Amino acid sequence: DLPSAFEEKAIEKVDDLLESYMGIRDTELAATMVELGKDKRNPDELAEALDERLGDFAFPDEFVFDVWGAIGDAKVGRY
Repeated sequence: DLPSAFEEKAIEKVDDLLESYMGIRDTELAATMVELGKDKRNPDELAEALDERLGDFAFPDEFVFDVWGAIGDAKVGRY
């Protein structure tokens, strides 16, 4: 339950990207990296954040950039 379109679409899209790239999904994990990218205004830092905290997963740059993109879209209101 989040009363913001940003988080909803971003979690949604990260979840989409997860099934697309990894072939698995974890909408909670998605929310985690969304919460991180909500704070992060830098793709570079998003990558670092993912590597540092969620380095247990292997994130391709493509995925990170798409996650950044989706979060970015939602945080600018690009729907």
